[PDB]
Amino acid sequence: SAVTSVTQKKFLCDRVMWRIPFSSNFMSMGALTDLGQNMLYANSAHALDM
Amino acid sequence: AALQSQPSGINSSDDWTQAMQRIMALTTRNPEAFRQQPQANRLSAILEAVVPSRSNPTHEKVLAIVNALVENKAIRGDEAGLVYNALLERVARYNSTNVQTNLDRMVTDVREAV
Repeated sequence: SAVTSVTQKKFLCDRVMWRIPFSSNFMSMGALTDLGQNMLYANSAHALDM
Repeated sequence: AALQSQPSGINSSDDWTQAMQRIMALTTRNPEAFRQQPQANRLSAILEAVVPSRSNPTHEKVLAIVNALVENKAIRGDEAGLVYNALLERVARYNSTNVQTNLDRMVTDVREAV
């Protein structure tokens, strides 16, 4: 006698901040990243908008 | 690096030595070609030939280090303009009498390290 149904799906994530690394392949492999060494020879300034 | 930081003529009083020859009229391009110019080309080849007003050889001599670093493969060829900046703000923001002296030790040392 089961009724018509719809599905809800979620997730939770607790105690963990979301992370986006500043790497070209999105994975660490040295603390100083590959794109942190593109303004480490002569300073360049930019605005960041998120 | 003198084909990239020295001119071919006068526009800042560079090449003063060969502009003094002009006003002595003994040039090998004929001295009778200098008496046949406007009054504006002989009034700037005699004012830049009595009083020198030389440029700084820093542009030349930091371009002779970074043009001898890309013939070693020490840095990429895309970093030959980005380390030009970095040695014109490392020798310029910490400039002294002795920094200038030791800039000219990389004109012959680094040149022959190639």
